[PDB]
Amino acid sequence: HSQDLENLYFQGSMNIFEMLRIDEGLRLKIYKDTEGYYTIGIGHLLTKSPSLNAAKSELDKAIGRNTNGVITKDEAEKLFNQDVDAAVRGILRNAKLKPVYDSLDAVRRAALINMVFQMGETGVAGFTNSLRMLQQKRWDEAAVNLAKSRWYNQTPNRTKRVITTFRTGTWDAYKNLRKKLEQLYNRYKDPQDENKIGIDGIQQFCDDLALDPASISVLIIAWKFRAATQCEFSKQEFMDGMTELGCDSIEKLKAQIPKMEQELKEPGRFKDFYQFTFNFAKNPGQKGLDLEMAIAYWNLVLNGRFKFLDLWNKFLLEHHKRSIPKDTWNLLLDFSTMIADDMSNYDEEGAWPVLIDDFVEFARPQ
Ligand SMILES: C[C@@H](O)O[C@H]1CN(Cc2ccccc2)CC[C@@H]1NC(=O)Nc1cccc(C(F)(F)F)c1
Repeated sequence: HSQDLENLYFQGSMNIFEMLRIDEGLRLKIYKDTEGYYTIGIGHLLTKSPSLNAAKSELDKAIGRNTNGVITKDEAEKLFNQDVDAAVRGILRNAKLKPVYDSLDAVRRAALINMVFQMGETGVAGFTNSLRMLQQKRWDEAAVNLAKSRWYNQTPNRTKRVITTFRTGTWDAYKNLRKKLEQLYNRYKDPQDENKIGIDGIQQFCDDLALDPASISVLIIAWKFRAATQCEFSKQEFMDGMTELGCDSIEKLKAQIPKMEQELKEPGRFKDFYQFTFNFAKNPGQKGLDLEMAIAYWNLVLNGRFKFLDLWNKFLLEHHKRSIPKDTWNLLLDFSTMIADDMSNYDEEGAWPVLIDDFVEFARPQ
């Protein structure tokens, strides 16, 4: 089969896919990109349809099996290699890029392809002088010139690695990045399970970031790392998150935290964070969230936002209810958003959870 990765075994193990895995990141489950479109792998758009089922159909078609929206790294590489072939075809039809591309060795061609993936042909073609320097093998001068650009300002850590690749014609920047992340991960990993960071390592990570593990900032970090569960931090989560956040050190991650916090002010992002909290907090083996844990996280995330939070605590402390289902968790935010200061506009026919109907009856008097 034409796309089999065995057909590439004569290449080096480092390649354009591994390069973009470091610079852009790899996602193995369907997700919505910036513009809200279903995507997988390394930036592989599946469809503009709002239908997840449509996206899954395209994915199942491309992979040759029932993926249910989840793929392996090798499958992502096959999709990516198709995308690279198309990008190279475009480069080769581009009168300004073709001569540069043709002149470069394989490693530096990967650096040029990386640029095209990030900014498109027009963007890359605008680097007239730097492209000429590359064609003339004036590597140090090209590197100096590229570092002066807006590209460098937009993504300095990625751009520095791509520039190093042009300067040296080696994969050194990527080997170094990988080692730095491995060595940092190793500071936190569970000594009995190299696949995750346990409670002790999470505490150490918080200590290194000078944050209280019970702070909202630490939950915000977990949200940005798309962490599955509060009780562990997987190697994959750690690597994907450091990649997505453009950080290869604790100092860089620390500097990123206020930027993460600011995102909560953008449209829909607090809701996304609030909904994330339920799955993160709950025991993986349970469908619902134990009431006591729900109360603790509600107090962390809603204090100062939900004007009836103290009354909600009073109500629940009387309650028996063992646990909270996802829909009830989600709808409390909607309730908080719509409710009048005196609860006078509650719609009992709005199909709110019974828990919220009961709360309104309890609270109105107070
Ligand atoms: C594991 C221990 O050191 O700290 C915890 C105490 N918890 C305190 C708390 C309980 C209930 C409500 C609010 C706060 C919050 C979760 C917190 N655990 C936690 O942050 N886990 C975590 C899991 C994956 C990823 C990350 C993160 F990326 F580092 F943020 C953290």
